[PDB]
Amino acid sequence: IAEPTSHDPDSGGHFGGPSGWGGRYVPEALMAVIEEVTAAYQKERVSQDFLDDLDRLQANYAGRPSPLYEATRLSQHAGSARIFLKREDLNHTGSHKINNVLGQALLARRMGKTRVIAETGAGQHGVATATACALLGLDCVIYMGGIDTARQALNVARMRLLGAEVVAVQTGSKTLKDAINEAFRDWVANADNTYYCFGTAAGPHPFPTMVRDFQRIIGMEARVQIQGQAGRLPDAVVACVGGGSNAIGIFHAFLDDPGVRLVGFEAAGDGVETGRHAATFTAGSPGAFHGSFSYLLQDEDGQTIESHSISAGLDYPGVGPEHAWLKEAGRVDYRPITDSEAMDAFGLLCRMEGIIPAIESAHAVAGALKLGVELGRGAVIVVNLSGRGDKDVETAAKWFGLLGN
Amino acid sequence: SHDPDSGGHFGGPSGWGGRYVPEALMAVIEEVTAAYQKERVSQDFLDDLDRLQANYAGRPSPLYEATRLSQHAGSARIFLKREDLNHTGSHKINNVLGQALLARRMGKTRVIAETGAGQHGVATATACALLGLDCVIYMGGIDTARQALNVARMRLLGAEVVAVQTGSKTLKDAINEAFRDWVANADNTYYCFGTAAGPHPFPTMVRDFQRIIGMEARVQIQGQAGRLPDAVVACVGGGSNAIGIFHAFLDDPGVRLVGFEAAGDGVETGRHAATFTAGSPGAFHGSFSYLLQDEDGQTIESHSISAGLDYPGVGPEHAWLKEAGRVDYRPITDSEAMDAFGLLCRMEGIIPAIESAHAVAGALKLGVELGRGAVIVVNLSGRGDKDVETAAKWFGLL
Amino acid sequence: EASRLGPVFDSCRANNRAALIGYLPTGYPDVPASVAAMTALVESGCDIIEVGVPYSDPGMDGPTIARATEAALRGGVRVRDTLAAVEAISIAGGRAVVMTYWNPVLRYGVDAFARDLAAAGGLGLITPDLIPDEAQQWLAASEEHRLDRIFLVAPSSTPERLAATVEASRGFVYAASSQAAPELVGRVKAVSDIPVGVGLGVRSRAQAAQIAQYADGVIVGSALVTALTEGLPRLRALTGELAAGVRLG
Amino acid sequence: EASRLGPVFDSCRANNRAALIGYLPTGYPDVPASVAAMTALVESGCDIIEVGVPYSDPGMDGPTIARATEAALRGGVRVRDTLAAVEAISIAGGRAVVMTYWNPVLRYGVDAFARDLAAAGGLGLITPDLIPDEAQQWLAASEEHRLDRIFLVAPSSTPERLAATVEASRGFVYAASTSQAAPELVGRVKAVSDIPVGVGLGVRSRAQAAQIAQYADGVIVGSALVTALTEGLPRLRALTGELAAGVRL
Ligand SMILES: N#C[C@@H]1N[C@@H](CO)[C@H]1c1ccc(-c2ccccc2F)cc1
Ligand SMILES: N#C[C@@H]1N[C@@H](CO)[C@H]1c1ccc(-c2ccccc2F)cc1
Repeated sequence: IAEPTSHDPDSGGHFGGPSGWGGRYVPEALMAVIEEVTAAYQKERVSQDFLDDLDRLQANYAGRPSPLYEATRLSQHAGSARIFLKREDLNHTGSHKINNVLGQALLARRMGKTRVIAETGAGQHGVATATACALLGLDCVIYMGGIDTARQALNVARMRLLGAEVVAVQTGSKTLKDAINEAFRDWVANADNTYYCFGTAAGPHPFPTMVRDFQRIIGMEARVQIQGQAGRLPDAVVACVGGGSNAIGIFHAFLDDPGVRLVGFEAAGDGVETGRHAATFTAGSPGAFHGSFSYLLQDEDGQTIESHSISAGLDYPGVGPEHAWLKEAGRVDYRPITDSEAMDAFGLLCRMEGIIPAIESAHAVAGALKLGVELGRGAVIVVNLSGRGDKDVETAAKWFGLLGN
Repeated sequence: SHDPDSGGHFGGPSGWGGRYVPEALMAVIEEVTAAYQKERVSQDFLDDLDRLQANYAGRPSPLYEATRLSQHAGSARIFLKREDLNHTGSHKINNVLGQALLARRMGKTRVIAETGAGQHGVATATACALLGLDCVIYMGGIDTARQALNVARMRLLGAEVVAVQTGSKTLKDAINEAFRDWVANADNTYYCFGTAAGPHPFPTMVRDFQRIIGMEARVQIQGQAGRLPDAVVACVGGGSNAIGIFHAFLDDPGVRLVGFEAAGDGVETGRHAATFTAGSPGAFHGSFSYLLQDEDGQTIESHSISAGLDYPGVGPEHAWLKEAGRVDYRPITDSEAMDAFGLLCRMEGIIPAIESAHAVAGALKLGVELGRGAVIVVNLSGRGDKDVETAAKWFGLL
Repeated sequence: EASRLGPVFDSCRANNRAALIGYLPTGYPDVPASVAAMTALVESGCDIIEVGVPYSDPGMDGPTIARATEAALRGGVRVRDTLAAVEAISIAGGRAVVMTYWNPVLRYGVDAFARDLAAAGGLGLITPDLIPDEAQQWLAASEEHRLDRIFLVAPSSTPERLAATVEASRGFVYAASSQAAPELVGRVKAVSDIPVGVGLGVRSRAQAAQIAQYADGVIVGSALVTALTEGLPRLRALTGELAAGVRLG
Repeated sequence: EASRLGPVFDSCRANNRAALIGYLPTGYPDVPASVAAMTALVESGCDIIEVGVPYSDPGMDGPTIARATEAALRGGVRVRDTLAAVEAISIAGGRAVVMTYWNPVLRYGVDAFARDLAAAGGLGLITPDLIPDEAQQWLAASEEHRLDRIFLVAPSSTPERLAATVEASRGFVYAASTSQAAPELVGRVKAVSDIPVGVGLGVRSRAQAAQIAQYADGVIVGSALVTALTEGLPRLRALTGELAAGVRL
């Protein structure tokens, strides 16, 4: 059943008032196709046949529900609090991103689109998108910077095995932005046949709401599971925060539970004081960026500052506008976690529970250990384990001296 | 009913299975057997295992109708039992959770295990980290030198890894060295063997820990299709994933069971791992079963593009099911396997393990044979993230 | 009340010509050189100058302008240098509007930027990533400080959104873009008498003359950046050719 | 009624000594060189010769014997070469048993191998990976062709399994143990049976052999004979001479 729209934005995509967070800060050139996707999503989100289609793929193809695992061997390192891991690491493709791409690729077929495009940094969203396109028989084009392309040979080859065309952009800085720039423009030129699959809970309206709606399932499952295992609602629910899809997806079901603390953990890199971080809420300020009014890392003139993190998925200078609203409203706290804190948590999770987390997810684990110390013995903390760490084994092995020279 | 006698023999006087081990190992083998007999009927143990299967490993795995493969399978209906979605990315997690719980119930503090390219080593190190057991993986020196990241996974999980430089420096020699360790260290050590072979109780015990694949699959297919399948198929190395999925269907007489094994460059070329198609009966690694061997009974080099199917032996329960006519075993080449790998990627967005692609290739041929509307369940034993580099080279994408 | 740029188009239309509208980004190849280039445009016959504020994440910039804005930012260019460039152009007898993405204006203060741009002699603002739907603060600032507001329309714009964008614009409306451009200009004429500027990767006298048949303004940017990169004489010669192109009789 | 090796252990105990039991693998460094070495053991004072059948996967062997057997297999050694070696030893007046893993015997045919071992003058089989539990066919063949059956016991052997392994053995029991573990294992055999017991304990010297002859009926030497033969045939002779004198102490 389509769920109530109490925490939704207005028809312009604004959270907290007619000129609040979110909106559409995009060129008039993109508006036709944005209005087309918005109408298509309005129709389909209340369609029982669309939700049946998505649920059938969620169940048989993607492996939902993911389990909730009490990591009893982490307890000692979290002040004897009880850490429950929501296991999105077990999803097909190894993260929560599959939930988003399945929804949007279904939507593309509903709209009559034959062709999907997307962009990617390290490659996770590119693989997820290419996976969904292969399944639904859509032509896929992934935009990736030449600097990312040549240093991610295996993810490029994954995408090509999946039938997608990977386009290495060899102009300008040859990184994530030149790829985006070319995708946006592909969309405009081929709008009658092409859908743009965006990878996080950000961008102009309808993307923050749509992406969050395709990730709500995490929190919905988790709310039921924790009451089953713990016997009550948790003291806290936490997650790592890039653009914010996995965090908002687990948070949403708990928004109206006033006893449940919600905590987002963001990448502090080498430290917030060093200027090599992605601590968007901790160090950033309000502004227009990548289609929305939200928080970003920006200088005195409003230019975007390069972010840095050991994790690729948290290495983003902005954050989704629903998170900005929830911060202003006092409902969710956002806290910094450094590279080191995250890597310690990565290693700890490997040794104690045998789970190799994504380094993104390790920021949430790291933060969950600190919150466990603060909240104390017997406290119940649900942690979104947004992905598995197979992609991160080489980075981690280097960190811990396991390769040598 | 399908269980062996007390000595571990299937099929009575054929004498498949048994215990072809030295007297030095028999104290600890009788100990493991007594422990297993005790814990298989203990409610606490089965509860512990079910709880781990559900909340930790992600069971049940789904059954998925791969409708975009149908046109490449004579319009048959291919259903994929998705063991590729399990924690660690394969069926091996089912086995190591069972054996590691047993290890701790026995009071053993140290677990050893063999591995080829790293899959069972990683799985074993995963279960030992979870349960607080000390873990030592034995891996052939040819494999450790070209699998550095899997060695690092194992180390990140808290396991030690030993490069085995004895014999031919590959899987069978890793098993031989783990065997020597267990002879010396049996007081405190449990050997977590990675397939449905070895001496009694290993073939029975590994199969029992894998039976859950077939029990779920039989329920799910009746649910989704409205009937038992026309065929259930699986790739066969040592035999754990196949026996796991086959077992619940054994007393359904209209269900064809087909094991697909690796033919490498072709059975006629001498570069294969087709144990049933080209091997012969013998005693190897503790069991009387089929084996790739020369005229004097010396083990010969196996060859496949798949590392998981590279094992020159096969489990004795499969040898018994072959003799009884219940299961058929058919060769699948590297080429056929890699064509199916690519096809599953392009059609369903699922990157299979190259082992599992042998099963998919076999299912495509069986589909053409059985015709439109036939229902074929395929065990998709693992995910193919580990095989992306091999597959990319095969297809010229690097 | 009439727009700030109304008298320029009146004067062009009376002489049977389109206004030549010339874009250069502040700080390319450095700040003083960009100011000298903008001055040279006024001297060589540009009717209106678009002063670009370089931005780290420009969506609507082609390769030529993107490389140039990247270079300007590498050389330390500031939003206040765009205000100084506006003063220099006003001092040289020119007429300047600023072309900018919205975050630098937000960071500055929307009312504060309108006031300081107005004080500097600036006549208006081109807002490539601000649509009417988010423009409430900007309309208030625009009315308060008597600045023109140039929104963009596109070939794909719906009838409803086109009419809303034309209704919200003052000065001119930027038709950014076969026959897609005259069709778009035609659709604006059907709902409004507002002057329409056309941008079309113009790089020659002949292209400027084609556009001057149907449009009130000819917008040129990439070709001016390409010419300046060669040098100041190339830019003078090209602007001279484009000024001849906009004149029909 | 009596075992085939019964008279040899009678002769030893009458002469106040243990039996020297020497192992070498067939085909190391090649087949003729290996037969010359086995004949030189008989000449140098070995009472019983264990002719090893090289096996591709010898789990119970250490790297000295394993590397030799690997070299023998690289040189193309065959199971039939082991039976030719058993014949050369018998004709030279020595007393030969075969040590082999069970698969080569299965591949030969159990009954066939026992028949052919007997016809070569071979007196028995040592079976490190065959336990009495799987020895149904072997017991029948052993009785049929009058060969001794030397099963192994270990320190870990349960009381029940040790008694059964001893009861199924004819000729001698091999107490494999590779300080006080070996003599305790020999004591546990003696408490249920008067069958002779051989002890392998990685013996490499005269003094080590003498220590074992004090409690065990047989001193088994393998690894050190292979190491000696690698140096040369005269080194093998000298080392065998030292061990033959050790067992008389
Ligand atoms: N001009 C302008 C804006 N500057 C660029 C980046 O800030 C450009 C832009 C382009 C596209 C998007 C977008 C993102 C997610 C979903 C859908 C979208 F259209 C956002 C911004
Ligand atoms: N001696 C003797 C045998 N020569 C070797 C080859 O077979 C050696 C052996 C090796 C491994 C095993 C084994 C395999 C799986 C589980 C438990 C086990 F013990 C048994 C015997």
